[PDB]
Amino acid sequence: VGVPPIDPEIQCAALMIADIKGDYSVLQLQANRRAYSGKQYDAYCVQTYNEVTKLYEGDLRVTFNFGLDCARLEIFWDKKAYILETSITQKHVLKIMMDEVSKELIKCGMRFNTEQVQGVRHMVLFKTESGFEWGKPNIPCIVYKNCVLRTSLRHKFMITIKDDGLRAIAQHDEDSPRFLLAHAFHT
Repeated sequence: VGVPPIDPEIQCAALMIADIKGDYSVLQLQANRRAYSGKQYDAYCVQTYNEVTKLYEGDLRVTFNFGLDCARLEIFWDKKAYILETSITQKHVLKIMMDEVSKELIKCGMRFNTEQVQGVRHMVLFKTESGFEWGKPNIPCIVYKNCVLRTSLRHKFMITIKDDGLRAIAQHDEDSPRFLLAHAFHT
């Protein structure tokens, strides 16, 4: 029958199937649908690394592909502002994308704009104790600014197996960058 879609264990179930059943079908399906990762940099955007400040300089545009859902990140260096557009609504994929964008911003020399409010009338990206969720928060929490949920943003791969079958790395072709396809080290 396959696997029902539930975010924190889809990849774990795929890896189990591929490991003990022997067919790498569900891993391929996961890679096709919701597993691309990586950092797609714009060809026209060139960054210069400054050794004095240990930070990159120059306009940068990164698209974070996560399968059917993609995250578009635009950074305005002149105004020291960023625009984050994504279609990810699930929990831990959103957490991973937030971590990646935070690391990119740290490398670029800025941080996320966080505002503590007791309620937002519109849909904003807010962080709770259970993680990151999209909606209207009526509870005093932390809301990340410059976050827009764009629903309009919505194959063969090879997999290398490590840790005796606990983590998986996939890529489009032989020259494609390596990204962590799946791993069972969840909670």
